[PDB]
Amino acid sequence: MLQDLFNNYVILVGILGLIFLGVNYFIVESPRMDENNGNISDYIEKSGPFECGFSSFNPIPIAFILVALLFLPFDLEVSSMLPYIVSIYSVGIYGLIIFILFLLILIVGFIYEFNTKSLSITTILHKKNKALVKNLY
Amino acid sequence: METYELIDSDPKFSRVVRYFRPSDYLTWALGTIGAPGLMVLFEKIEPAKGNTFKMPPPSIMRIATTIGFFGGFYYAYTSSTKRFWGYSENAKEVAKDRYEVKKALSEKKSPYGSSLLNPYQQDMSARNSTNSQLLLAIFPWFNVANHQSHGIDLRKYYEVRDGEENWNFTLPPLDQVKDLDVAQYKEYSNYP
Amino acid sequence: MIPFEALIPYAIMFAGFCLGGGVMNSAITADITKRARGPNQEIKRNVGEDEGPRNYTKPRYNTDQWDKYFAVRDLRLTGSLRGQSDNAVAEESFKTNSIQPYSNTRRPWVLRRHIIMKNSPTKWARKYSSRRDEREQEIKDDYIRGMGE
Amino acid sequence: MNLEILDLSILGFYSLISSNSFESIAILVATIMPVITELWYNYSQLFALLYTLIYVGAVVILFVFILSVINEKESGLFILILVLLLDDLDDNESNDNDYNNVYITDYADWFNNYNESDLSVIGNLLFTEYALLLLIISFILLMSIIGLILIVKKD
Amino acid sequence: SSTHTNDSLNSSNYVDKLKDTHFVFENDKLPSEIPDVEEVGATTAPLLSAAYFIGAKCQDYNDDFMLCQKEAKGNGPIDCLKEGRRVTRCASGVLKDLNTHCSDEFRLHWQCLSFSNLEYKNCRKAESLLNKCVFEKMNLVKKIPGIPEDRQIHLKQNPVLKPVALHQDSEVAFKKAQNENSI
Amino acid sequence: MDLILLMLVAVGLNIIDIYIMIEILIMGCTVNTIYSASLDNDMIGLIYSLIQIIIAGVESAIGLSILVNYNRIRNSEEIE
Amino acid sequence: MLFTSLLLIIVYGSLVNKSHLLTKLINRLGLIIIIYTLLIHLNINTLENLSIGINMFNNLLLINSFNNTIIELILIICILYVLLISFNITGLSIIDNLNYSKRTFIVIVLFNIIGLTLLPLVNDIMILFIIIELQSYSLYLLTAIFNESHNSTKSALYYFIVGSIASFIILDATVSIYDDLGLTNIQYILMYIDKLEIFDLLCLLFGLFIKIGLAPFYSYSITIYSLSPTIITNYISLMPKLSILTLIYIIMHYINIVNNTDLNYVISFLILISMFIGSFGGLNVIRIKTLLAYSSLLNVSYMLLAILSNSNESIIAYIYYIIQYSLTHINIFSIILVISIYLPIMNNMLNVMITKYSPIEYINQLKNLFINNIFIAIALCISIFSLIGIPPLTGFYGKYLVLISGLNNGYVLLSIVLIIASSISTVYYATILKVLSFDTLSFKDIISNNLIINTSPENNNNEIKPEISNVISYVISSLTLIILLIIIQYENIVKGAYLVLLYNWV
Ligand SMILES: CCCCCCCCCCCCCCCCCC(=O)OC[C@H](COP(=O)(O)OCCN)OC(=O)CCCCCCCCCCCCCCCCC
Ligand SMILES: CCCCCCCCCCCC(=O)OC[C@H](COP(=O)(O)OCC[N+](C)(C)C)OC(=O)CCCCCCCCCCC
Repeated sequence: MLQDLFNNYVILVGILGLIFLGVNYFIVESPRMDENNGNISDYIEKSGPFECGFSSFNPIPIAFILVALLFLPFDLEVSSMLPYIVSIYSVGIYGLIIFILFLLILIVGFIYEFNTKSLSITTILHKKNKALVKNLY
Repeated sequence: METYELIDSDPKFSRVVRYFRPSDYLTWALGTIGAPGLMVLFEKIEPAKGNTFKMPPPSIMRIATTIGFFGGFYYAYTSSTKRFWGYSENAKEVAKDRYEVKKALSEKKSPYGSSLLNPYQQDMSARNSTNSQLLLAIFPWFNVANHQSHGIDLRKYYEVRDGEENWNFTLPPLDQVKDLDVAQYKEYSNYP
Repeated sequence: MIPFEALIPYAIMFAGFCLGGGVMNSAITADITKRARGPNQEIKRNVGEDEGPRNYTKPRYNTDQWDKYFAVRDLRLTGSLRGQSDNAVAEESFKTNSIQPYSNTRRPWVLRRHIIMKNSPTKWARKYSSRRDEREQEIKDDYIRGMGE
Repeated sequence: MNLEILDLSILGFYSLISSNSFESIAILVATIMPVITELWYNYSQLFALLYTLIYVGAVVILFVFILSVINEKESGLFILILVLLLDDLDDNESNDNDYNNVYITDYADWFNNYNESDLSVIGNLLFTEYALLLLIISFILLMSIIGLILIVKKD
Repeated sequence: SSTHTNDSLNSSNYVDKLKDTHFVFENDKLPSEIPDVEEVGATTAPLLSAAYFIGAKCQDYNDDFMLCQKEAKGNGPIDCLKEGRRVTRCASGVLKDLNTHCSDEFRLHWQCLSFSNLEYKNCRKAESLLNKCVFEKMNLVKKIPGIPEDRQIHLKQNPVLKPVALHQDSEVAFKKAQNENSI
Repeated sequence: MDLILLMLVAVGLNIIDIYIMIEILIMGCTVNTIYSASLDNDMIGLIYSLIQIIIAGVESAIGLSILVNYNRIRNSEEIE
Repeated sequence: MLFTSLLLIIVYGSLVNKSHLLTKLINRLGLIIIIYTLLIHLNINTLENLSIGINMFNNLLLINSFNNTIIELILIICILYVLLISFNITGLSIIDNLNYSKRTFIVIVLFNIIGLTLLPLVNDIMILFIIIELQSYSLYLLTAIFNESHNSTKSALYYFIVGSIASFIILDATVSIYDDLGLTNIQYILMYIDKLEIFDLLCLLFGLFIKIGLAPFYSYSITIYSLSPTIITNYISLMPKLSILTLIYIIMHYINIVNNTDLNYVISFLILISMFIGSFGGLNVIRIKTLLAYSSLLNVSYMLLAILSNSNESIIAYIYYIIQYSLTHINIFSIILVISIYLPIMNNMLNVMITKYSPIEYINQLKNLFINNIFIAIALCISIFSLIGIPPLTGFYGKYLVLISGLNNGYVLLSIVLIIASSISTVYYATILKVLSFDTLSFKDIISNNLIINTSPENNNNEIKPEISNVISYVISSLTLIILLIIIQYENIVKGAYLVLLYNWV
């Protein structure tokens, strides 16, 4: 299988990257031509954040962290299913039973993280209600 | 060194269960009721909280029975396996094994059973499950395949021992036994 | 009430796929066929008067290792990687043009130039310790030391 | 002009001067890409794509995920080029000169009429021959799922 | 399978640059002690078209050529040089026959293979004509070992997987035989 | 050159920079295995490389989890 | 039985409600699982049959009578450790409830026992790397099981980084071996044991030397052991050495086939250096766990001399030493988990901050234990006297047997240094005995009611109220008399070690 046609494509796309950047740099009118008030550098008002107009100045939930952390074990489970795809016929029943076992052990992990509700954001800080109880004497 | 006759170097899972002695079932029963008892015995030894005996909650006793249900079976499975390997008393199983094989060869069926697994898959399966009971205390692995690498010579099932000729079984030459390595590579030398 | 003004962009996107596909199907087929006509440029371009209808060769996909051996074998017979020929006897140049590629077996550049990847307990001993290389050099020396017998 | 050398010299230049964690994560991506590209050509196209799918797609974007969580706060040109030049001189990883100067070939043969990809053979052996290696791996993956939750989960 | 190797042509010229591949020729012919043979000159498509007729005609020599390789015990290339020429001569015999008996039936079929990605499933109409012609004029038949006669794939009247695009020369030649022969 | 331990100059001054150096170090081991396996036409070396890539991923996840909890442990006032 | 029950415990623990009683009851389910594992193991595995060595699972795992000895030992020591987390170590709810605050504690321990028991059996470089990670990953999780603790998490971060570098060195040695030979199975490598670079197996050892805390790598182990909770340090400072030292012994068995002297000199350089640091290091220390970390390094140095010598007497020296040292280690740490009830309470100067993770942290917190509990003080005295090497305790026979193996192989220099290093280390074992008893007669009649044990409620005032729980007391007493009275059955035990073979045969 030849890939010299593919190589020229990758090279052209690499050339297309330089063209997109520089075409802006050669077609925009000179700062003097428009208003001359300054370049992007000195014009710090124009080169700044957007805060809807008013100038101002990540303790993320642990549930978000466990979403990203648990992505890695579940990704290596999916990527290790790749060898079974292109060899499903020649491993027969034996490799099919092994594959199912390879999935059951990982599912017991899915059960564990489903019961603990690890991914739920939860609301421990707020949403409290109480019963007004009179304390007659 | 207590050595006996090697019935099967890799006994099949279904065979190992069918060869349980009554005492093996007792060990499986004892293991099943031992684990819930061991939880109770600990509480009698020492209460988990407080200073007085308190029966553990029924939920713990159900999970305890399951854990002791596998452990009892594993102990039963390994003890039954030693007989096949020859490490234990296997005179009773040897006659029982010989009756089945001599019957099997007689019907021209394979002693080992027909197999979905091709030649490489049969031999590969044997490698995984041979001597796998030594680590059966760590993780399970059973011979559930009808392979042919059992560490025996099928010639030894032709000679008649004491109390066997009365069976009057006729054994054909192995070359005519269905699903054996000595009866498959007749057309091509690499295809069965 | 079907809006045709709304479907104008789709008819242009339909032409976008057709433009790319129409070119690829025809240009690649024509190039493969032309190079499968003969071993020189004065044959590939011209069509003879006594030649019959032209049989185009479509591009090949889903190949394996035999198609890399078949391609070079076809190259040595016709001058093209997908040439056509069904002569029961090959040319006498077929027996003296086998291409056997010789290439080096050195480790990747990153494995031996990265500021971090090259540092390792055993990679230093390969690079700075003579213990391994002096032992192996003995076997090379004893090759020529045994030609006397 | 083996341009793969110039990519690493730039990479080796920025590894000596990186200050924050943005550049440190950049050295990771700037190292896999030469690893992937030098595997795509030459040695193994299958493991170039496995690296992209498993390293870049899975373990690299996790680094930048936690860098946004952790924090973002806070040499001389002569010594660097002197060090890089000194690092550049001796690049022979092995000292078997004949093994590095003499080329070799292999001879193909037609005995293998059942031609299938490497990933076909790897699956053929991993799911049959070394099914213990495959099963322990799912066991190591299982421990991580439990291991991540016990380390990080608060309550 | 498009794995890089050290034994044939690789995917791209960038592989060659990394490996520093030299494509080396050897002008030296074989020594006169080995009697010469006329190498087969057919390309990929004609061989795949006539493969089952080479199997039908050279079956004894192919088996004997391989049995020499099995029993040479690693010295196969050197100790089977004489048995390897019978196979080359036998296969040249078949291609020479197809050129002098079924030239148009043969060419039509392997033009179809060169038109349909060298796949047998796409060229059944041309292939059926070639098999019928070869049988009457050389007695060779196509047989796929290991299955009953009634269940061979190339005789399947209604295949599940069929070519997407038709070969014009195949469809035209087929219906002509539906008049010449199906009387 | 590396016998003076130059690679210590190339590792940044954060705990996350150490984690990356461990990955780049192990990456060299896998690339070495892929190199040998392809030359020998041996798929057993490719099985090893596949295991090394999968095992090197699990090592990253555990290390980051420890680092993440290490970070929030300081920022654990949460008395708002 | 271990693996199957682990899945049941994983699922069941994630179902039932988070509580201490249920967490403590699940810890008693694991104590059964480990017990069940030992009964099934001993049933099928026998010394008489495993003598030849048996390949399992496509030759990936090879088991013989030397490995089989340690698997049973590992299972035994894991029972004595689980007894701590499964029962009361003090009985005071404040101190003890730490052991029951984590539900995955027993699960991670069960993960490690699978990792520990399979490591000595490995027979393939592909499975060597996988198994060593299974053990290594389980230790990092156990070190960080108390995720609220700042010191515990800081230690697991230090542990993970050092182990990651250690595992990379191990992985790189195997890759280099595969580069030279192209073979993965260890038995196939033995066919080329004369044709490969024997120093690439030494690079493998340098990775395993980091994981056992051997100098110059000793720095991290001392820091880690002095920061983790005493219940955690009781496990991570002993178990890895049980399974790695067995593996190191086997790798050295194969190495001595070619009998390369340069390999032995480098290892002797590390053994010699470690004895120096293991002895002189502990002289100036205040923390008890830092003291037992230097003590651990010295004993590992002794056990490597038996490994390095690697003769027929080296099997006996190693097999005996690894058993007696484990029981001594369990006995000492079990006592330190108990005698925390006698600590005084303030009603000041030096502002010593104590936490519930290490209630006993300084050596002078052992003060006057001869007064508060004389019987347990002698048990700690007997245990320390074994570490010193005073006969006829278990500790003497370990050093005596190690010396036989060392001198029989010509390691004269190392034998003398170990006898110098033993005496230097006696200084800081004697300090523990000085603190235990020497100020008895001045404090004999003192008015003590501010001890931690005096905050225990009075139940009835008529029934007898024992101060220490039942199970922990029986373990301490049993292991103290076994240490003390080994002379009675020593001859049978040693003759029971002559039979443990590693391809000796005939
Ligand atoms: C298609 C091209 C994509 C790359 C475009 C950027 C190219 C610029 C050169 C950087 C890439 C070289 C590879 C080595 C990494 C070096 C990263 C670094 O040190 O910082 C570079 C960038 C600019 O900062 P600089 O002034 O150069 O350094 C001092 C700043 N305090 O500091 C920054 O972080 C600014 C944002 C740059 C983010 C780049 C992300 C890392 C690169 C990944 C994409 C390219 C992958 C590597 C390919 C080449 C490998 C040699
Ligand atoms: C075939 C022989 C089997 C013998 C029995 C073995 C199991 C022990 C349980 C007995 C019942 C029980 O626990 O009874 C309870 C007693 C007494 O407890 P206490 O301290 O007075 O607590 C206070 C009791 N109140 C509540 C009445 C006040 O506990 C014991 O004496 C425990 C003895 C230690 C265990 C011995 C095992 C030795 C292991 C040796 C192998 C290495």
